[PDB]
Amino acid sequence: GAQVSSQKVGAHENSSTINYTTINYYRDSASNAASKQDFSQDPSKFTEPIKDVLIKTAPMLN
Amino acid sequence: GAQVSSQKVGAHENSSTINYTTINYYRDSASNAASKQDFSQDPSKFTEPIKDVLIKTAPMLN
Amino acid sequence: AATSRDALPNTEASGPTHSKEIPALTAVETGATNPLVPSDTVQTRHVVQHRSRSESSIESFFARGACVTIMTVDNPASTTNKDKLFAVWKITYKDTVQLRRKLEFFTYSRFDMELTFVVTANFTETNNGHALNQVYQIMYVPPGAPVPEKWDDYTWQTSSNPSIFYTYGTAPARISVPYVGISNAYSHFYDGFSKVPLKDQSAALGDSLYGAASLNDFGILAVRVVNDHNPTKVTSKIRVYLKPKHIRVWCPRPPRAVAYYGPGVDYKDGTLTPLSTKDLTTY
Amino acid sequence: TNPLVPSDTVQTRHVVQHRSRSESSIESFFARGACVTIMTVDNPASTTNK
Amino acid sequence: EACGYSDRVLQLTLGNSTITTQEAANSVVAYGRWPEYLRDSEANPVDQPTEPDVAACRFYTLDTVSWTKESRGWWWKLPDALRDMGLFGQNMYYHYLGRSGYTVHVQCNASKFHQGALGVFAVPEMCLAGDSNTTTMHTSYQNANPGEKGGTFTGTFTPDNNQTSPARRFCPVDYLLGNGTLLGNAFVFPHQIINLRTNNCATLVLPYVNSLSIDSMVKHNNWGIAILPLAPLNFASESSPEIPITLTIAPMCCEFNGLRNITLPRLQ
Amino acid sequence: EACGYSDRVLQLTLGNSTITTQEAANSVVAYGRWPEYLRDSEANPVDQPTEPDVAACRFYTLDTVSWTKESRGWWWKLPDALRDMGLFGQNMYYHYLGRSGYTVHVQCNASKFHQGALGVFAVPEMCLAGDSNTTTMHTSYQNANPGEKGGTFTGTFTPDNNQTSPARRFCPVDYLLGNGTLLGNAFVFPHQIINLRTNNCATLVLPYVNSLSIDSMVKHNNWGIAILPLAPLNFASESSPEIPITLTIAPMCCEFNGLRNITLPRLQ
Amino acid sequence: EACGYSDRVLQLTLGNSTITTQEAANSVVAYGRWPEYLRDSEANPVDQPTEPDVAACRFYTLDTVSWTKESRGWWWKLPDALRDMGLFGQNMYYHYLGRSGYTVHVQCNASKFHQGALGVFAVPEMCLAGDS
Amino acid sequence: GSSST
Amino acid sequence: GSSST
Amino acid sequence: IDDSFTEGGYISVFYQTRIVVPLSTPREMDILGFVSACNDFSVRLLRDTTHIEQKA
Ligand SMILES: CCOC(=O)c1ccc(OCCC2CCN(c3ccc(C)nn3)CC2)cc1
Ligand SMILES: *C(=O)CCCCCCCCCCCCC
Ligand SMILES: *C(=O)CCCCCCCCCCCCC
Repeated sequence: GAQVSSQKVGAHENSSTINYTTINYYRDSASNAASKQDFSQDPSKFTEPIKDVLIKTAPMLN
Repeated sequence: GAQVSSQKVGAHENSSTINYTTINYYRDSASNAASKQDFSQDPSKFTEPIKDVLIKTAPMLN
Repeated sequence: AATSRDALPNTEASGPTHSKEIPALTAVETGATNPLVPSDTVQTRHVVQHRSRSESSIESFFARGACVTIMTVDNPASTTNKDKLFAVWKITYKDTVQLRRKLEFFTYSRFDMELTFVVTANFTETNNGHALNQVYQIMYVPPGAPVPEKWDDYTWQTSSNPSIFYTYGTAPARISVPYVGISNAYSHFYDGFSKVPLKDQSAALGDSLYGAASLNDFGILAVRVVNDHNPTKVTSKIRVYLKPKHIRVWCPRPPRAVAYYGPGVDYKDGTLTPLSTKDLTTY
Repeated sequence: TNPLVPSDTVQTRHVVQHRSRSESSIESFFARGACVTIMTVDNPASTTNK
Repeated sequence: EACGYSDRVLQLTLGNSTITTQEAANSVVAYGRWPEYLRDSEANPVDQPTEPDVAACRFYTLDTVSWTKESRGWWWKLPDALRDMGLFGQNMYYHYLGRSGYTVHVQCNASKFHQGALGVFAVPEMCLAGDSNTTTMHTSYQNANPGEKGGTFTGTFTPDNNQTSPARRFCPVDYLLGNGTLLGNAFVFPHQIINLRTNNCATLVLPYVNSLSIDSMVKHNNWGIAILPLAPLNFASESSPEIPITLTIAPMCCEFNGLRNITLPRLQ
Repeated sequence: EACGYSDRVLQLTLGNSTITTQEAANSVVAYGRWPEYLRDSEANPVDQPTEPDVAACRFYTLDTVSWTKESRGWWWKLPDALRDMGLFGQNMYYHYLGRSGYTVHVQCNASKFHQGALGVFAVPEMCLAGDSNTTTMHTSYQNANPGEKGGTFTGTFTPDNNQTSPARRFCPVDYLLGNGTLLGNAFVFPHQIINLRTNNCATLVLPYVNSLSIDSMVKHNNWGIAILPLAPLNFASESSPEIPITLTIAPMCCEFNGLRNITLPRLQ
Repeated sequence: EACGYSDRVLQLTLGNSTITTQEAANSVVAYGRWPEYLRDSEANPVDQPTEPDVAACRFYTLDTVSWTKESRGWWWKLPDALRDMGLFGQNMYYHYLGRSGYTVHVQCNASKFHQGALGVFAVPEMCLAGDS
Repeated sequence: GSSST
Repeated sequence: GSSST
Repeated sequence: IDDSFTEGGYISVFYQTRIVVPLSTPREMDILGFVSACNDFSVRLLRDTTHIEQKA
């Protein structure tokens, strides 16, 4: 059941992906560490909540 | 995800490559130990920084 | 493809010479070092070389935890008129001389950093009371964050700052830090200023220190004893060890030959004569 | 909010971006143990009146 | 070459300027890196750069200094020595950011009966030591940046005792390379030697070196040129000889970012 | 366009400068020619040109003038009006030769209750008439070249009578376009009209025009900008109204030849 | 649109009520989510819901307030502002539970010679501070 | 066994 | 699984 | 934080021409300003804020 994932390697040694391994020891999900494998979304629902889609090169009001 | 690498064996027992195993436990590369699997380079940029490549048997100045 | 632990080149057998090839004669004015091996100037036998440069690799040269500072904290009686001492340290490799000299063989560097903390405590007075086991808080305060003014003020809450809670007597504390610079590499030397003196502006406003870039480069470590005031006073010291791991270095420099005088390249009068007397024709 | 980038209002060069928003993710922003309370307890002499 | 070409005879051309030399000792390219413009993969300011090409990347000749038996050494900082040089200087002062490489050509000729050897060193980040024993890191911007005029090395550390009105200047002792390290090891820096029996000049091609892709040229010097007499000047039997040293420098592949109004520095 | 685009609403971007206009009357490209760099087939100086691109080819805003009921008209000469403008001016004065095109954007807004119409004319070789009736062709370089400040038209020819110390300046009578020809025909020159009920601005794109591929920018102006009130300013019932006119000009495709030391002109 | 349609001119119709506007600045849909009925996968009370449709989902006009130079601002809470509005209010008070979305149309006209700008904010859970 | 990613 | 070297 | 080594520069606003009104119109008016980040904007090294605190 070992989970193997990639590290985003910043400072490299004068020394090819580097991985790390994870095993969950407990039955309850709450006990698990944070994966940090998170997703990003586009800000539109906050930045552009208007009904008619805006074209940035066109006049906002027409 | 286990990494297996060779040891350079110096003093041998009265006892074939010997290996060692490594597993990274953490998501951040910074947390990782030093591999010590390092590369060497040739000293030329410091020892011979001249524009015209030198031939050691020829006169340095011609 | 040449590994650091690879063996160095074999000596090749070389015989007598009567030739127009002149390896021994050169001209150092060019800026180059003459690439000679013994078989260029003397007759040599064949040697199968086994030696390696493994231990002089940049990692190997720096792969050791070096002491960069000693922080003092205490936990006094409630009744004393002096405040309980918590420690504030501006983080740097320049407060001690040994690792500083090794890093200063190079102009620039990138590395991840391992910090290890050794904590020791002792009694101060010929008193006979006791202290129960102390827990220590080591909080990193990055530039901008509220610096503590009292051992017990709100800042020690650390909702966002990284803190280590160390228990006395357990194995020494240890953390790793990524490459945190706002540059592509750490500058060991900065031939410049952080401000431009402008004609139009007053002298005082345009002034800054030579060689100093960001006034608060990396923040501070704040350390305290979390335990409440005890009738018997205990003083404790935190020794910080720094190890540069996963290191890369650029542009070599001559080593510091005279004693260090402050954070910059300055030298003090009286410390400038390092070399001993030895006569030109004396072995 | 007007979705403008610098190339809309000034002449720009080509930059290959490397920066990431990894540390401002909701997990990352909260992934730290914060002090929420300090509880006091004791263990007195048997003889005390409290 | 068989039909006459030689390592001693060079011609360099940049913009409308040409240098000839009949007595060179090859050329050095620092750290094996030729100057280059900033690549998109290493770029950082997003605005379109200013690249002056032939108007800035040409040979500027600085004021000629004089070598004598009393001469302890001379130093310059780049870009500072070129700050008032034509359109390179204008472009430097109109922009917040700038980067540049350089071809440095040091000139010193004498005669087959003179002797002497000059060490010509190019030091990345050449931080020098100040004149004080009571305060540190305190050399004023004005004293730290001499422009074309350069500065000199001294054979003796002599501390500024005026505590009420401090001189705030460097005190670069020559055998310590003005920075606390021994001169004999300065050869790990890119260099050439003008040994008067062998060559009339030194030529060093310098890349942009920094911990950043581009920086404030006004706040920060990237390279220092240090010229020291490794072997003192000598001629026939004259107790007081003199020969000139002329320094000529050309910017290479220089680009600038962050255009606004001109910087007018307090240089006095 | 169906999703809102219009001839009245323009955005212009050059270098780090952007102009927006919500009340334009299209744009004029003089003689149908967009500015271009000098072609090899029409080239003449053989040396590598200096081309400053974003550092010089950007929008420079000159001093704002004021339109009133007394205003007879204003004039400027190019490149002269831009001679002290940033790196365009530096590049101009460091080289013997230079050529440039321009985007001229004249700005004048008022309100739906004002009236007035400005004729904005771009004249190739705009030679103006001097103030003398005893001597001809005698306007001094200083008076002929006002820089950014510009000059003005007069409604009356008033001859310089001081024969011993002549004023040596122009006397540009407005209905004669300051040159002996009637203003009503000035419309054969590239132009736009800022009629206050219709538009807040005029925009003219000017090619390099000359009888030569490249010339001395210091000795010779290629274009003259003439702004005259075709219909006088009027507002509500105010006997003395005023509205500003701001002139913004950008060099385009400018290249320079013959680099040497900077020209320091006698401008006073 | 080519044959006249515009972002400034809107017509909204709900039930027996219609709103026209000739000077709008588009419309906002909060968090990009249009109102919807409760899905079976997110449902919780098991009893058959009451859904009043056109009798409650129509435009109610509240008392007109007045803007002056002394005006510091105004606030309302939903569903509270609509509690006495026709059959929406009756349905609200006869049931223990209820959920609703809203179309809010704030109206303020003046003339080409007036000035002023009103910030119209919709705050989820707008808890306000008390006087003590 | 090993779930890779 | 095992990444060998 | 305010630091000369990483200083960002200067924003300023000016009148290019002037505000022009007719008669019966207010001669003074307000402008409002807004700031936001572009899609190439990022932040790093999480820390505690000085904009909230708890004395006692
Ligand atoms: C310019 C001279 O100094 C340096 O270049 C130099 C000096 C110190 C260096 O360390 C980087 C700064 C910090 C980074 C973060 N840090 C931390 C972080 C978290 C904790 C709990 N404790 N310490 C401790 C050190 C790295 C480089
Ligand atoms: C999937 O996990 C199969 C491989 C397991 C390898 C051994 C894991 C290490 C020991 C974990 C023991 C169980 C912890 C509750
Ligand atoms: C690759 O790693 C697959 C095999 C893993 C074997 C078990 C590793 C030992 C337990 C590590 C647990 C995870 C540590 C965070």
